[PDB]
Amino acid sequence: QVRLVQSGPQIKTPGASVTISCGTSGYDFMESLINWVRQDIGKGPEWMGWINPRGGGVNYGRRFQGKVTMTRDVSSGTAYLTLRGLTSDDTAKYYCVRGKSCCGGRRYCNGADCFNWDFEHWGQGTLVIVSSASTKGPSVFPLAPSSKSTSGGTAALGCLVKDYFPEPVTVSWNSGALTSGVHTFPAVLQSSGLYSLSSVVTVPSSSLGTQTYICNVNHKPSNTKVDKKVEPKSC
Amino acid sequence: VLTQSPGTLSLSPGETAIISCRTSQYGSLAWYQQRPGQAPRLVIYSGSTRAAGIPDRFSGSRWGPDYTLTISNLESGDFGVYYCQQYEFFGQGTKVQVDIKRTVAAPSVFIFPPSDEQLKVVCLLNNFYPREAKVQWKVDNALQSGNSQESVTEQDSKDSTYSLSSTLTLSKADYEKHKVYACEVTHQGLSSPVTKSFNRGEC
Amino acid sequence: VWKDADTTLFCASDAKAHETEVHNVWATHACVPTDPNPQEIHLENVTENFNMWKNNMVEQMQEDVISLWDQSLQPCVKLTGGSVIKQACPKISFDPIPIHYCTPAGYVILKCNDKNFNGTGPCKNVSSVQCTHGIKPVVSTQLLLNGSLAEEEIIIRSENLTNNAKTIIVHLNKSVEINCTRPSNDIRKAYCEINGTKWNKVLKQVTEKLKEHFNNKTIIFQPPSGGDLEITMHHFNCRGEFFYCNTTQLFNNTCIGKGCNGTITLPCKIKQIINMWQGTGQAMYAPPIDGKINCVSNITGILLTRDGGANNTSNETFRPGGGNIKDNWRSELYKYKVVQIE
Ligand SMILES: *[C@@H]1O[C@H](CO)[C@@H](O)[C@H](O)[C@H]1NC(C)=O
Ligand SMILES: *[C@@H]1O[C@H](CO)[C@@H](O)[C@H](O)[C@H]1NC(C)=O
Ligand SMILES: *[C@@H]1O[C@H](CO)[C@@H](O)[C@H](O)[C@H]1NC(C)=O
Ligand SMILES: *[C@@H]1O[C@H](CO)[C@@H](O)[C@H](O)[C@H]1NC(C)=O
Ligand SMILES: *[C@@H]1O[C@H](CO)[C@@H](O)[C@H](O)[C@H]1NC(C)=O
Ligand SMILES: *[C@@H]1O[C@H](CO)[C@@H](O)[C@H](O)[C@H]1NC(C)=O
Ligand SMILES: *[C@@H]1O[C@H](CO)[C@@H](O)[C@H](O)[C@H]1NC(C)=O
Ligand SMILES: *[C@@H]1O[C@H](CO)[C@@H](O)[C@H](O)[C@H]1NC(C)=O
Ligand SMILES: *[C@@H]1O[C@H](CO)[C@@H](O)[C@H](O)[C@H]1NC(C)=O
Ligand SMILES: *[C@@H]1O[C@H](CO)[C@@H](O)[C@H](O)[C@H]1NC(C)=O
Ligand SMILES: *[C@@H]1O[C@H](CO)[C@@H](O)[C@H](O)[C@H]1NC(C)=O
Repeated sequence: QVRLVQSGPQIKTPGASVTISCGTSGYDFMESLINWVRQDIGKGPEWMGWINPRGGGVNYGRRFQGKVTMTRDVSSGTAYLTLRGLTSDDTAKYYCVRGKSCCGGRRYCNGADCFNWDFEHWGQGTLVIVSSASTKGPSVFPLAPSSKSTSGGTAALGCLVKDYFPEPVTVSWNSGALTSGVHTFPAVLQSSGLYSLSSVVTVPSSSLGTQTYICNVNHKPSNTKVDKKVEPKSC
Repeated sequence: VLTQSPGTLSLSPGETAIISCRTSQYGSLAWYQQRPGQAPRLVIYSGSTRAAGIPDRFSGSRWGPDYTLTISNLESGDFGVYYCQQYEFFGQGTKVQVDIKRTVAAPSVFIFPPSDEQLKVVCLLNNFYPREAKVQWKVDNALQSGNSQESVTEQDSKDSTYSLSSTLTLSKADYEKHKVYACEVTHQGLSSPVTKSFNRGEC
Repeated sequence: VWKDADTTLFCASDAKAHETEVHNVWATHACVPTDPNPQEIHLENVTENFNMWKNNMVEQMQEDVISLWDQSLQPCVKLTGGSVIKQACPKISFDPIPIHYCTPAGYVILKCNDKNFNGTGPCKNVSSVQCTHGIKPVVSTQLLLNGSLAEEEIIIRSENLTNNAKTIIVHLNKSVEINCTRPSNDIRKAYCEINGTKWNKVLKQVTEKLKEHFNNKTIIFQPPSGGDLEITMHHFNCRGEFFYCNTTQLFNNTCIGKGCNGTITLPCKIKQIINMWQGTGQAMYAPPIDGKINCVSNITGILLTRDGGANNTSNETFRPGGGNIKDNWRSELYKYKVVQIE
């Protein structure tokens, strides 16, 4: 049982500072070096630096010099990473990692004695977004179906959500009654700095003017649940 | 210091994926696996030593400077991007793409105008195959780009189908500007490229 | 006929039975007298592999020095693992003495006599001895003090220089004195003096060696990027007092590209609150004694870390480090290993 538990995701303004934690348990926190890695999807993983829990010794990559500080709390057995002067380039997901152990039950061990690079243990990661503004509230309009009931086929309906953060958002239909033919598309990010997903569902033709459809959109951090009604509109 | 190749492998269950990685330096190498949205997972370390809980299908090998990772009998659990790693150096990445024995299909013609209204345009491609698809926007009977992002639900589970959501975003003075919002859909299992119908002020 | 082996060693020393000094007291009860006529046999046409980074003699000395400090340098207050320990904290007499490590019956110590031996690999001039040379158990960071010097060229030791996570040990071939003093009558104010001419000459020779290992890239020294004061500063114990010294001035690149060839004086501070090198908690001691506190030592080594990165610049940067006290012992025991007879 060697778990690395990182803190939650968060958005920040261009210039602020982020301090993300890395909870450790199931191993003597003092015997392993702790690394930090940055992954921006669109590119690959990048090693940022390691810190020795013993003395507090750090090795910052030259690319991250002055933008990165790594501390520790020997009491709780926790590593930390604070980011200074945030820019849009700092928009990435950040992992805390350590390699395989080599101590094997010795009483006096140091993380610098093991190999460290055989990264076996990763955290779940932490999203850090540097874009202007914060907000959090959601907003959604109904998707319009056809305009005339099709002879004997199936129509398409849904509701498109915009401006929401963080992830994820749960979207159901008819309070969970309708589940067939449903497609809730994954989260796409605009250049603004927030999210906007889409949800659709395939239903029979002669069911438009009859059965009502209510899509339930929910995201917990800003505490908001929505009940929207879709219907063929003014024509 | 590290050069991984190729960038993308479009392969299928049963086939054997080959991922190479040439190094300027040399020494101990590890191979990682990143399932979409998840943290990387150590697969091979110290060159050829298989990590704990890794099936026999994965194995590491060397011949000179070009390190290789061969994966026998692919499955959808092997989908994702892989990286090689010397110490603190990682490779560019090889995006291995899983596939399904599904032959071909045809997407579903659907478009929707904005609500009534949000101003206080989405093109749907339902249950097609393969993952490869094309989407355009012909507002003003003219091309549009940069303002449209697309989402794709990975292959379905019953009929193994893909679905696409093309979202064309505009502004308060660009909707009422033109009288046309076309989205054409081209696909492998299609005949001739044909658009739908739209029109504002009328439905 | 032998094989590499581990066993519990014993220690020998010239501790004085009439001394109250803490290293002497410890050694009188824990070590035996030395041999005035020690035997050493050189083995003709014999080659051995050594690995200083995996030498259990190092682990055993660490256990010993910890035991010494645990019995002696007890603090007024000890904060460890959430508990608070208060006890008497009298001033003591403190001055490290040389300790020999020796094998019991059925075992012996092989010694590498290759002058330029880096600590890992084959050795062509091997001898057997019962005891190591006399090692003073000096605890310090950044700078190695009162140790043994390299017999020929300056030597760089690392398990793998290419691996930035491994600490680098620089073994000097010429000593540089460091003179630290707290003048008689701010009771915590001190300073260390270093010959700038000798030091800048010697550090550069170290740079030339580093160039030999790093394909003639530019070698740059920089201050520590972070951590506890015990690591970011040159820390050591002088006459029972814990000194913390700023070494910023020691690694200045400018003077060997002028007007530097003078005396270098580093600002120091005596600290009452310390992070124990034993790795446990925090310790509180009484204020420094009165009068002139002076320790003159030889700098005989340097501990460095090379910056990591995805870089490909024309410079390699090294910063003073340490904090793993095992490295101190490694620097002295590197030429020794235990083997089992029969
Ligand atoms: C050091 O690294 C080199 C190359 O990276 C490798 O060939 C060698 O085996 C390593 N040696 C040790 C002792 O780690
Ligand atoms: C090496 O030692 C052997 C004795 O075992 C001796 O006979 C031989 O001459 C030596 N080799 C050289 C080159 O001196
Ligand atoms: C080998 O050791 C002997 C005696 O200890 C010494 O005279 C000789 O110079 C050494 N050889 C080398 C190459 O250091
Ligand atoms: C320091 O070096 C001098 C000569 O280099 C030597 O006489 C003295 O014993 C050394 N002091 C130590 C090792 O404590
Ligand atoms: C120390 O070694 C350097 C080279 O590393 C050499 O130039 C110098 O002469 C040596 N000093 C001695 C042997 O006193
Ligand atoms: C030490 O010497 C051995 C034997 O030549 C060599 O393989 C190794 O790379 C050297 N290590 C260093 C740090 O110089
Ligand atoms: C050390 O420095 C003090 C104060 O500057 C001085 O009195 C003393 O003579 C120095 N010691 C030596 C050996 O030069
Ligand atoms: C300082 O070093 C210079 C130049 O090497 C030398 O002339 C002088 O004796 C040194 N000072 C001391 C106190 O050793
Ligand atoms: C050492 O002294 C310099 C002098 O300017 C200072 O900038 C630096 O912060 C000091 N470092 C420590 C660790 O006290
Ligand atoms: C290094 O030498 C230069 C040239 O005299 C000097 O200006 C600089 O302050 C020195 N670095 C220090 C004292 O840290
Ligand atoms: C080094 O040795 C001298 C005398 O040999 C002593 O006064 C000094 O305190 C020693 N240094 C340390 C750090 O123990």
